[PDB]
Amino acid sequence: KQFVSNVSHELRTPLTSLRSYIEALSDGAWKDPEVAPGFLKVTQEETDRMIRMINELLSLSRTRVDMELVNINEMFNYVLDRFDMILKKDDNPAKYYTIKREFTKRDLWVEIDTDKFTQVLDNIMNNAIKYSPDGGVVTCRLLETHNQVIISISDQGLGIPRADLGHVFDRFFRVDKARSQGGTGLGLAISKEVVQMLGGRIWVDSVEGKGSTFYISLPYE
Amino acid sequence: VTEQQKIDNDRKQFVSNVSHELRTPLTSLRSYIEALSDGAWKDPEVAPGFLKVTQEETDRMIRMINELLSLSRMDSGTTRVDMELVNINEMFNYVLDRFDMILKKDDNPAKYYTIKREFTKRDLWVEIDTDKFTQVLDNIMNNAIKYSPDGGVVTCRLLETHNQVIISISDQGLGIPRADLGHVFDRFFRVDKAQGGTGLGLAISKEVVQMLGGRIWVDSVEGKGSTFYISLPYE
Ligand SMILES: Nc1ncnc2c1ncn2[C@@H]1O[C@H](COP(=O)(O)OP(=O)(O)CP(=O)(O)O)[C@@H](O)[C@H]1O
Ligand SMILES: Nc1ncnc2c1ncn2[C@@H]1O[C@H](COP(=O)(O)OP(=O)(O)CP(=O)(O)O)[C@@H](O)[C@H]1O
Repeated sequence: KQFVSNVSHELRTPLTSLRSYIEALSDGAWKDPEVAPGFLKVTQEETDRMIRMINELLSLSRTRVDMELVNINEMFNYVLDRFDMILKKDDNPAKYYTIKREFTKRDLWVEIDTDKFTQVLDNIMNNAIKYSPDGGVVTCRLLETHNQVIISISDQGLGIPRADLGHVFDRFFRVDKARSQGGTGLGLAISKEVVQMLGGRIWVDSVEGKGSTFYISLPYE
Repeated sequence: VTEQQKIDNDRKQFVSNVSHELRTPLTSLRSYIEALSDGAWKDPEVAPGFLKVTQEETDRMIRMINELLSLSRMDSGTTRVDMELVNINEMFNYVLDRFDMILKKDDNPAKYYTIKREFTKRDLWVEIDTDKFTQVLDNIMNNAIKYSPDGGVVTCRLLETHNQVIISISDQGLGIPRADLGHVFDRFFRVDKAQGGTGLGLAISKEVVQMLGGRIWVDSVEGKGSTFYISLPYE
């Protein structure tokens, strides 16, 4: 049943991603030859991914990671692409949310599990938007230093209490204050151990009035 | 130890069912997406039709995920319930008012239905969670409307006894087999239909009503109709 809670949570980003592209296609993009095949490709990939997700989360209930060498620039770019589409077909005024990308010009190659790591990126990107009720710009950086590849995601949202910067990675822990709104508290806990499974590190810095920055570090080579 | 056994076995089939039930819309989706990708997107007489179906399968899964989440919070005691003293007469009336309002707008209604109200005349004040309890009434009212003949009457009663507040909602449909009066509240139990409709509604409603300290059950005679009951402890 821990299966049920986890799969319910983790299916939310792909379903939202899937619906956004379907609505874009439905809104008229299906008539447009230079975008429709690309959009359809994303829906096909997200649908297949959700099926891969359902089966594996059920098997875990009975150290299963699929490591491949990946170009993080391209993947993170792909992940952000899905969120851009989400934001363009959302209920909010255009430019109410913005994803700013600041990637290094180098191509960074890292050993990760593509499906499991995507879940991590989805959770944090979801958080950055969801806890930015008054809108905001999300800043996503990608760089390598000291043999580590580092991803950072910054928001102009609500902050995180300094006392709770450690607790946000705990399972079912949610910040107990009021917003301008919250769910289970499973996102960052799940996200943390996937990063730890990949040999990485995750941490957060925040100012309670202006926003937060989450960090992921992965082994380079 | 058949106790812990039955607990562990109910859980295993539920989990299997959730795997199967989430897998099915996605597989349908995959087929439509491949048809579109294989070339149907270029075709104006099928592409819009296909896209709508994919949208519905997606929407249905979102309703499923949300319902699976309500059940998981309930299954863990994470659910936050707020018992407050409210006028049940007025609340039930508002629920019925909103359903009445829907039918009074002519989107060439699929099926015309009538709601007869038989409320007690004393005003009943009770501790409940209005938001969660309203959800239950909608679920039963939706069912009552969905499974009633064309021109049928839905009978909504509110009555009190020394120790119980009783709400009953009756439909004039084909009813429910005596063997399935308990089973209709089980998770994923739905009429044989092989889009929409999860079969989690009454399961959620049973656990919400039980959460509020109440009781829910159904009586039916095949061919004549069904009556659903909600009992809440009075004063
Ligand atoms: N950018 C941000 N700004 C402010 N608070 C944040 C934040 N990112 C996370 N948090 C807080 O830290 C906690 C992280 O827990 P987690 O994200 O697992 O809960 P959750 O899964 O219910 C969020 P969601 O419903 O969007 O998936 C949240 O309760 C949230 O309040
Ligand atoms: N008033 C009624 N009369 C006859 N059968 C009913 C009924 N209410 C429910 N049922 C049957 O019991 C099962 C459980 O109903 P429930 O309302 O939980 O399904 P659901 O969650 O998909 C909402 P809906 O069926 O209105 O879309 C359904 O499959 C339905 O066939």
